[PDB]
Amino acid sequence: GPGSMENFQKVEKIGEGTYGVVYKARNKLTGEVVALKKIRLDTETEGVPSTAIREISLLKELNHPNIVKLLDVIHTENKLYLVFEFLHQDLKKFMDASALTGIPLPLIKSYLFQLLQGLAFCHSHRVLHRDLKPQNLLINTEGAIKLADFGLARAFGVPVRTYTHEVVTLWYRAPEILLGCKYYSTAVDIWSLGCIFAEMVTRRALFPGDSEIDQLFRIFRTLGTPDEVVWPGVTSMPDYKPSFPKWARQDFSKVVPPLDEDGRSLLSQMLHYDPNKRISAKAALAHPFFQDVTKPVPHLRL
Amino acid sequence: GVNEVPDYHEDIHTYLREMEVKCKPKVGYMKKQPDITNSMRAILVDWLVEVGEEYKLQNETLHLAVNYIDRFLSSMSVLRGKLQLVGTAAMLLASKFEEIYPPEVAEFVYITDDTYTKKQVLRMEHLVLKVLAFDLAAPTINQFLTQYFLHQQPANCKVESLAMFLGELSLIDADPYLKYLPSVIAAAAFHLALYTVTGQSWPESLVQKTGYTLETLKPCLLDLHQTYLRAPQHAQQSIREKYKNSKYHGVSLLNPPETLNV
Repeated sequence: GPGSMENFQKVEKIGEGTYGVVYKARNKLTGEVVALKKIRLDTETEGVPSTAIREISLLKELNHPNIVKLLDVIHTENKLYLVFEFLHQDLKKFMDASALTGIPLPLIKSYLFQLLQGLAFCHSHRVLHRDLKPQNLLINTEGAIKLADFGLARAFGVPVRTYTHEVVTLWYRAPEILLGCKYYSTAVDIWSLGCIFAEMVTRRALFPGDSEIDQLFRIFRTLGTPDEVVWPGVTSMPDYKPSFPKWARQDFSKVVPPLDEDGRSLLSQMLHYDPNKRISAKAALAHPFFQDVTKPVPHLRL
Repeated sequence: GVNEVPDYHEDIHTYLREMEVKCKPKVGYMKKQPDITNSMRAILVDWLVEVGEEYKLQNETLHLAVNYIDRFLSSMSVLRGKLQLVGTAAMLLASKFEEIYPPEVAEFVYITDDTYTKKQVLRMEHLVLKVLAFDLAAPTINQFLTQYFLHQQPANCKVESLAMFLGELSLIDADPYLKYLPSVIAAAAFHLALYTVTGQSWPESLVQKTGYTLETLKPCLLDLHQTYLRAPQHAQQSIREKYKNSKYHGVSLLNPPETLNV
């Protein structure tokens, strides 16, 4: 906690999250451009929010070039400012505003490769993100992309215990969560990234459900309805119903037609039904899909 | 399977080992506390054990709170009248970190029998956060235990529950457990439980994982064994009462072994 608010100059508002406003700001002494996340505590009658406690405590430990860096925490008696490194855009905005003819394959490879690095680092540090979606992935001018918004993250134990249910924004939520799994693990973050991989190729959400059951149904129509063969346990799960329609799995080359063989292989492994068979971030880094990525590793921040 | 994170458990173990060293309280802080004693702390921890069972909190939550308390008392002198306020704020923070449904602040005020106000609890919350610099993701005995449990052939719930019990007992007594890292008390606890229930010992597979042997564990083992033997006599009984419950397989009713044979 070396900072004080007097050394920052607010430049403009750049967003609004779970605690409210995020500003872009400039350190008047060092020149450094940062994002200030403000969290008002006078409006809080339960004291410091658990979202903030988790976000701060977990991000202090996660120093990685593909995780947005928490630089400082200014703790006044009435307000709490998180100072973050500044990144000018998120993946959703990039996809909408600039990727109308599409994101070139090189850039998709690079982005997905960096995301897997960031995620592996989280999992290696017993942290689940639990809200991976394009809005929460920040890009800079240098071609880096970084995991952000750790407000829904959680420090896990090994083996995992039961955590909060129905986490993850719906479109990016894994089937084990939708089926009311007693336990979920690292595989839920992989599911989200798989959804994001598909979305970078098409510029549209892979499974845009309007409800938990609609979401499952969308998934089942694309990947087939799971049975005991593809997913031992599935039919015993708390929210599994034998009445579920039994849809045939489609050729994966139909799911994302413009994807090459390596891409489809990797995508299929990210979206495996069985959480136990779904690929880890660590193993995904070695997939042949990445054989041709050359973009140099972003340097760590201080 | 993936709930045991095969691809990450070893990375995670290594990281926890590094962090327990960073998150370690000062061994000799109680002597430097003019107004508080091991016995006062034992009273506080036992009360927090009861608060956990009253509110059906995770054991993990209880362990975090103690970690927070001991780190706080390593740098901040506290008058006896304020010890419970530190402990209350610690349990609040631990609940916000670890629980799905943490109790509301008003319940933490309530359990202190209106000794402190809501404003006091919330100001102590802030101070604890300042003192710890929000380093709340501390390794506990439980985080190590659950991993060590994966080395039983085969799994045995009495063993698991007994280890957890012995680990909790150690939270009560700064002398001598402040001297030991979570990973080491967990090792001793696991070995003692396993020996008590099955006759078996610290597996070689855990020697591979941890680098600890019965030789390295011996000091801790001798303390935990005495603690277990004396436990019916100890002034604080809330953990034994808790572990009489069927949820913990009634393990506090098991008989400790008279000897460890090396």
